[PDB]
Amino acid sequence: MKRRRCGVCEVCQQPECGKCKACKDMVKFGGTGRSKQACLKRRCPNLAVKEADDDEEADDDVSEMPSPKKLHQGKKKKQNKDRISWLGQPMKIEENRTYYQKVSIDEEMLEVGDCVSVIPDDSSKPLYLARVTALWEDKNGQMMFHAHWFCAGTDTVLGATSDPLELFLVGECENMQLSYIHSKVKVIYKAPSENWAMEGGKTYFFQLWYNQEYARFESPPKTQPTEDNKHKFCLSCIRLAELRQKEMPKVLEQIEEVDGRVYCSSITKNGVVYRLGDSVYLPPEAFTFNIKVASPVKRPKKDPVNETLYPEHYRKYSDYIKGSNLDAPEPYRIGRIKEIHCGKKKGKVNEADIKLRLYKFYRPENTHRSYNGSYHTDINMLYWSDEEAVVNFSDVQGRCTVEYGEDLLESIQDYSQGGPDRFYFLEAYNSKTKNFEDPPNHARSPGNKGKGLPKLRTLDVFSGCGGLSEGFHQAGISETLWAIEMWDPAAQAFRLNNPGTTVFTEDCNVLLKLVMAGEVTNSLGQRLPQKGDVEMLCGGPPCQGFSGMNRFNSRTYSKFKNSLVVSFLSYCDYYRPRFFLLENVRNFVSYRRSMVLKLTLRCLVRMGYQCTFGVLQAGQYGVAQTRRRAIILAAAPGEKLPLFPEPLHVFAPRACQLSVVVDDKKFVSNITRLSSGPFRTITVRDTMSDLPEIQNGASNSEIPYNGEPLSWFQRQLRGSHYQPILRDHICKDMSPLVAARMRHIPLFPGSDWRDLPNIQVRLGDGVIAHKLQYTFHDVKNGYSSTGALRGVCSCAEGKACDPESRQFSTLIPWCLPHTGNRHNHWAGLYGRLEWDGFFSTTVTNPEPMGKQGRVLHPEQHRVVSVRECARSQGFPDSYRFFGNILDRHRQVGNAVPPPLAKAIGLEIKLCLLS
DNA sequence: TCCCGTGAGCCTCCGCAGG
DNA sequence: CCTGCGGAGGCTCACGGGA
Ligand SMILES: Nc1ncnc2c1ncn2[C@@H]1O[C@H](CSCC[C@H](N)C(=O)O)[C@@H](O)[C@H]1O
Ligand SMILES: [Zn+2]
Ligand SMILES: [Zn+2]
Ligand SMILES: [Zn+2]
Ligand SMILES: [Zn+2]
Repeated sequence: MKRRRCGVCEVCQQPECGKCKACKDMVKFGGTGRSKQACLKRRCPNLAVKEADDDEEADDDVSEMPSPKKLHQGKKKKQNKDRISWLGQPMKIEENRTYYQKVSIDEEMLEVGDCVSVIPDDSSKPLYLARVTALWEDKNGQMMFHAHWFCAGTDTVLGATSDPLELFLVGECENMQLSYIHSKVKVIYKAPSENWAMEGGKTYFFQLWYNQEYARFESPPKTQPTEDNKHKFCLSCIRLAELRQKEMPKVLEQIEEVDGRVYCSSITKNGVVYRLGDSVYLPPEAFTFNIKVASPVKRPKKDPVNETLYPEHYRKYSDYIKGSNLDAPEPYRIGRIKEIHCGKKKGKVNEADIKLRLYKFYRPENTHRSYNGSYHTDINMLYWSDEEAVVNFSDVQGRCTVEYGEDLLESIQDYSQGGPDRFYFLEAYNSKTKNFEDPPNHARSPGNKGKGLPKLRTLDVFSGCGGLSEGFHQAGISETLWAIEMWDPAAQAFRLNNPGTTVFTEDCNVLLKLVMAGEVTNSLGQRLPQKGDVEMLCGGPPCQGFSGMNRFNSRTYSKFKNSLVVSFLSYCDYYRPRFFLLENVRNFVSYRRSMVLKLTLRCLVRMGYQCTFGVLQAGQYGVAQTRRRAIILAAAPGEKLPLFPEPLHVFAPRACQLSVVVDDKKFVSNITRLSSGPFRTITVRDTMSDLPEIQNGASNSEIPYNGEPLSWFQRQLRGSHYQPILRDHICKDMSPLVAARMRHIPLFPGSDWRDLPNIQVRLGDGVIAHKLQYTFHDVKNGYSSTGALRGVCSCAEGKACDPESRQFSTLIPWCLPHTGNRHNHWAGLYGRLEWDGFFSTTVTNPEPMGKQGRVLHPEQHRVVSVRECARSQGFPDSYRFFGNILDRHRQVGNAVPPPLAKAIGLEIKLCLLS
């Protein structure tokens, strides 16, 4: 695969001279041009594959309504039927109605189980189609039936790409006078073959069930008739029934009655069961803290920045600071349920009025110590208080576990790592004496005195260095036996981290065409994967080939049929894994007006897979980086389609638009934690504060950790086993000019190129970087506060660009103010990360002047080291990379953050323990 | 009436041949 | 060294609807 040049670096930007043997031989310079080489001074050191594409926040507010019910639009054209007679004897007689099985309508016979068409109010709409689930005459002498609605492909995400003859069962059903029926249409159920896995290479039919709100296609439910519903069995009804019984609060144990308030010991809601002494997740507003908090003082008056020293500082119009947790919500409040008591209504217990007497729990950042006092603490560690509060059981977000430190029968770390939602506390807090005594005898569970599953054979395609696999492995559901990675450094790094797996360094296409042609091994004698071998197929196909937003055309769609994603599906089609995971950039879901997404789903469903899609933000799963990825899940017919993970960390609301619009329809994932979460957001401080200080160019690929972990995050990434060596703490050697610039960016949050001094600097190069000169008037931007010009080209005056107007070796890059107006003032370029913020999407090659160019260390005068990047993703420091400093950066930036891959991994685990 | 996004087609120069 | 060539990725400009 052929590499190329970056557009950003100081090398590239330098224009052509005409002094070279090549510059002299160029066609434009009159040369024959047989040379075909660039300027000698324009050989970009950063030369590497820019076979990548950043993703913009293209989605709007999505301030729009959830999808209304499909067939639930009422308005159904009633027909006129002359004669409607029952047939045979009644199946069953109830108190209020009488059920039959057969009915004849205008000489036409129908039966329960038959499928009928119906006519919609609107003429445009395609006929409704449904299954008759019961027949009966009512008290009012009316002859009725119950319809279980189908749903046409075109009504789903699939849209027009659906097979016209395909319908999908849906959770919608209503009652109707038989006379609404138009015709009876035949509908076949295309169930999966006995040998489904092995088949790689004019009637209405259905195979799957469609959840509109979540865009999930799943295998028809297995629920079975009871004694009471045999004569009238409808899946849509039961589904809804079981939903409600789960959704609504009930109660399981009552202790006593008192003062018109029954006291309870055990209540349930939404599938979770709460008992006295259990702990609970609540919203931030559920209760305040009885701790005197002094409202901070209004910031001092800042002396107007010198416009002549900081010309381009005006361009910093008040703007949302990129990588700022000033928007971060607070995490769930936590408390221990002390008492439960419900009200009463109609002489009965009123389950809609359950309240909780709770012991407030302090998060370390909740004490007076504030954040500055919780930097080094376990994110799951709590401080007990005796401060109480009463809460409505309707506000409870979930159960969690909070255990006394010492009380635990294992290691604290063992405990935390043991399962989800596990907190612990060691001391207790006194909001009054602001002291830290230890837990009262009633917080503990009275005890003895003293003080302390088969794995899926996975085939990972476009594996890269194996971020994804790493996360899966962590979840313990996979054993990667084969990996395909066309790029040789990535492939090696993968081998380095997985001695058990066979990495094929080839184009997935030929590798596939090999095993299809009945080949057993590639030219290197590596055993090829055979049907039955692969249980899970995960991959990250690049879509750079056709990453377009406009509509498909003739030969643009051809570029697709030959894409890598289509190869991925040919793998899925051939191997027929139990599971299938495609991960991509967030934009995967809207490329080509979402034909990419629609077409892949269409493919999966064609094969007969259960499948869904969603967008996830990595920050929410334990990483100090903005990273939204699209995700497709698929599951063999016999399986359970997994769900999406539930956010673990609170994260900036702007970085979290997870909803997606396809054909003006709004889809979301099962994700419930919209804003808050169990844990605090991970910061740049949390990420890389323990790292030694390094200079620009630091190439030492082995240095010691001069210090211990200073973060929960770090203790997780460095493990507990003694390891004194710090690998890959190395950053790119930036031009002396660029190094000077980085030195002159302030340290405060919000710093970037716009904060640069317009001064003259003697570099450690001998060359001198000059002042930039403003010799044109900028009609849009006006004047300095002192009437100084702000334009650097004839184009700032509306006139045509003068090429001689360009300026070189200047501290403020001439090109920036030159285009800043039409590009948002390049917010972020030469920008520094901030200790309390987060990485903008980790990049494959750190350029202060690339598009995603906020990449300077918070304090040190340099770009971020390879480790700092590996750290902004989820890589354990143990994880090994391979190649020159550039190769490594690219591998890190390309990879799925293990924390995210793990989160998904665990969701899949739940489908094997089914 | 324009504006935004092209994407077919010309422009560039990377990786490697072979003298 | 050098000479030079394929071929693929980039950048351009005329052209199409989306409203
Ligand atoms: N034609 C091809 N065949 C095999 N691999 C390819 C390929 N084209 C690109 N790739 C590789 O596919 C990878 C996609 S980035 C995905 C990385 C991976 N999911 C992780 O978590 O680490 C890149 O590393 C790229 O080198
Ligand atoms: Zn460059
Ligand atoms: Zn030159
Ligand atoms: Zn029903
Ligand atoms: Zn200009």
